[PDB]
Amino acid sequence: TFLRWAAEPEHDHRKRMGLKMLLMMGLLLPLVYAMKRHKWSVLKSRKLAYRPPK
Amino acid sequence: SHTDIKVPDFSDYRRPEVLDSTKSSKESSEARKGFSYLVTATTTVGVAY
Amino acid sequence: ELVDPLTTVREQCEQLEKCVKARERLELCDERVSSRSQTEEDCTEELLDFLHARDHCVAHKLFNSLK
Amino acid sequence: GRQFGHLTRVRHVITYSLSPFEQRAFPHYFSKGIPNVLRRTRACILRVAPPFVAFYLVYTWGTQEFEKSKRKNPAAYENDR
Amino acid sequence: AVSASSRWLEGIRKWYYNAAGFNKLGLMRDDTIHENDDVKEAIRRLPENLYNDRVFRIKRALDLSMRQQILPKEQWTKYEEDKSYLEPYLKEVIRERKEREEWAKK
Amino acid sequence: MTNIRKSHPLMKIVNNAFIDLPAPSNISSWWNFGSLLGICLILQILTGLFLAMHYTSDTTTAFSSVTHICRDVNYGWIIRYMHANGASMFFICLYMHVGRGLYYGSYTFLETWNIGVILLLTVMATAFMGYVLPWGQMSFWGATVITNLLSAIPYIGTNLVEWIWGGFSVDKATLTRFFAFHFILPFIIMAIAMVHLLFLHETGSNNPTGISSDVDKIPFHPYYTIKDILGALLLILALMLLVLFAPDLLGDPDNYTPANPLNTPPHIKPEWYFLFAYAILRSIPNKLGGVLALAFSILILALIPLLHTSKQRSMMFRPLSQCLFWALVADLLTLTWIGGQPVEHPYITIGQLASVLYFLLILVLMPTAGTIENKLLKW
Amino acid sequence: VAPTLTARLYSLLFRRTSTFALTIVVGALFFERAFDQGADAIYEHINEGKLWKHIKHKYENK
Ligand code: HEM
Ligand code: HEM
Ligand code: FES
Repeated sequence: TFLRWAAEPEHDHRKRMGLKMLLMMGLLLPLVYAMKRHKWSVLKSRKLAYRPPK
Repeated sequence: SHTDIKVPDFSDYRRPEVLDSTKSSKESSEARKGFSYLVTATTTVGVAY
Repeated sequence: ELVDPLTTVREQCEQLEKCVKARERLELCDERVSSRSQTEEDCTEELLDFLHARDHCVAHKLFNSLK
Repeated sequence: GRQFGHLTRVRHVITYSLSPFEQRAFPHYFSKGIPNVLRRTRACILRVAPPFVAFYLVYTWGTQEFEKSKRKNPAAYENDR
Repeated sequence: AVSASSRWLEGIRKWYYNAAGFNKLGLMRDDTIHENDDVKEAIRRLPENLYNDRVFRIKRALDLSMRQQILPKEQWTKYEEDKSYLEPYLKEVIRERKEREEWAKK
Repeated sequence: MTNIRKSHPLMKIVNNAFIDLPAPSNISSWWNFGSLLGICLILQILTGLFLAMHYTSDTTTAFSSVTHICRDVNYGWIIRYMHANGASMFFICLYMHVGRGLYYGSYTFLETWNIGVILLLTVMATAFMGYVLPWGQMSFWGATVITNLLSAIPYIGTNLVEWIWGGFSVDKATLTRFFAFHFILPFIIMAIAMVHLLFLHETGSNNPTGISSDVDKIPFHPYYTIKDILGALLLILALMLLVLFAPDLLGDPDNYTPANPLNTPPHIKPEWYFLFAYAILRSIPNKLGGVLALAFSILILALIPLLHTSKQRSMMFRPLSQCLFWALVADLLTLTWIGGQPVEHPYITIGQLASVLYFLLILVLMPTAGTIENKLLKW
Repeated sequence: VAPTLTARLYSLLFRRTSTFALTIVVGALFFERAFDQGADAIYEHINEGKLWKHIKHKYENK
């Protein structure tokens, strides 16, 4: 375990960010994923009508 | 002529609160909006962190 | 004394089939080697294989068994 | 000129759309979309996957082909002579 | 040097012509052409009735791509169905530079 | 444009090259990449910069400083890996940008291509020098190799070696020369970046369908901006995910070994992304042969637009060529793993196999195919 | 019938731009203070006796 620690003293500490970012991460993406669609909601809702005077 | 048009129905995409046309759109409107914005505000926050 | 779990766990694994199996080949090699060791012949190749699967067994065991 | 003005000439198209608040961000997202997976996932998969499979064989094929070639000297010549 | 095999060829056509989505997607052979500067002059000579009906499809066409929703398979375009309407007018302009170029040689 | 905050400073009139840039309707995520690319470039710029502060290139000392960097410097460790761990990601961001190119064959745009060409060629060379910086053994020999590869030019080759060297060795000049270049260089790239964009705003964007979309366009500011917002951050995740949990995964280069000029490692391969190019080097027994083989090998990209023979653009309506397209894909991906291996014969032949295979795929097959489809399709 | 918080809150905050932005600026403060604290255990509750926070209790204050 000793040298495993050696090259990376921050090892123990650095993992914190891992759990930190994850729950932080699952937040925004669906949120973003919501917003995006919210805009695209209009485009994919299109209709077209060809009613030529012809 | 011009007259024959009638808007097609999208309603599947809608939510039923306004699905009644004999509702004034204004009534749900009150609560209707914020939830949309609620995400807007909400989504914004964690970013600042 | 303290006897270790380490070498303790060895024998239970080397008890397993392929162990003595190749371990025989070690003999089979070395047996052929024995007089013919005059020739280049050497058994290092085989013993690797023996030890190869040997400790994979030992893997699942004694680490959990140590302190 | 002004990017949109002079683009092209177009005649007698009509468009229909709603406010985004009029509708939802999940109009039967699951139900409707899940089938669509196939028609696209089947569409190209005819055209694309198989070449890789050949590769994957070669991966094991040559490795195995490699492996014997060295790994065992007492193979072609056993340690007899 | 093909007669019965000629008949035997068209299947792959009809097959291959069904192997490219635009037959499912409502196009023709004409409208899928790469852009040509002659096509410009070509498109010039199209009357609207022809010109316009080309147009409305594209508008309708692209839209499905965004949603990846292919037309109901019956309404798909068919192999027997074809119109070369573009090409004949295309053909003329081609010759025109040829003649010019030909003269333009010496 | 009455009282529009666009024209009030003349500057923001230029800013209307974006807001009102029209845009195509149907667009794959595969068009995020162009904008996605610049993202990495920025985020990088800061990282190596603050890293540049505590680091120093001095042939004796330099590497030592690095040790100091990830350890005693405030948050020194997160930073090193960042600048690094962006790099490969950025490259995978690269090829994709290319990737979209042929699959829709948008290279119809002519000099724009050539721009996109040169733009790349510099970039790889950049980190190449960047990779020297850590001063690892693999760096050292890897550095030592390629210049020694250069010399084979029949008459003038010699000096240019020790000219770029600045001596008979790999020593200071060789290094600290580069610490300028590996640093000074990318800016000019950024300068170049905008140019590559300009031309595109001559004609406006290309589509999936090989069909001029002019009938429908979209104001850019509301929408694709959003999809960007999504598409942008997604990168960061894996980028930030790799870096912390499994930092050295792609850190496959193992040498923090202080480079021994005498000693040689058991194995030398460049880092992951070169390797296919490097692999192709091995193929030719002629050392000169491999050179005109290796360097030219990528130059083919310049030559593609010459070979477009079809009457319709986007591949997605030509099924046959599409096979070749994929057929080529693994062929690239193939050379990797062969390159990912030493110089024993079963691989050798296999490696020797795909080489000529490679060109045939692009150079002949692709142009050959479309002709018949025209005839097949009655064109 | 009374307006659900949204109808209120929208009329309260999201309508007026600042007010909308205001609580947004507010929420994060307590949040991270709550957030930083609450998450650490999840890390820590898993990581037990392997760290001097737990370990050094063996020898700390002698
Ligand atoms: C880091 C390098 C690059 C950056 C920052 C960059 C930036 C961009 C951007 C922002 C776009 C517009 C969005 C898009 O079409 O992707 C674009 C398009 C393009 N770039 Fe670059 N690009 C880069 C590399 C290249 C390379 C290496 C090539 C060709 C070898 C290239 C050729 C093109 C082409 C052909 C397009 C238009 C593609 C299309 O119509 O879909 N670019 N690039
Ligand atoms: C796409 C952008 C860049 C790439 C791909 C690149 C390439 C590299 C490479 C290959 C390394 C060494 C890899 C490693 O240390 O693990 C590196 C580290 C470094 N790069 Fe860059 N460079 C880029 C931009 C920059 C910038 C903008 C700077 C400075 C502002 C810079 C300066 C440095 C410095 C000072 C280091 C030392 C950190 C270290 O080597 O650990 N490079 N960069
Ligand atoms: S150059 Fe040294 S072995 Fe090829």
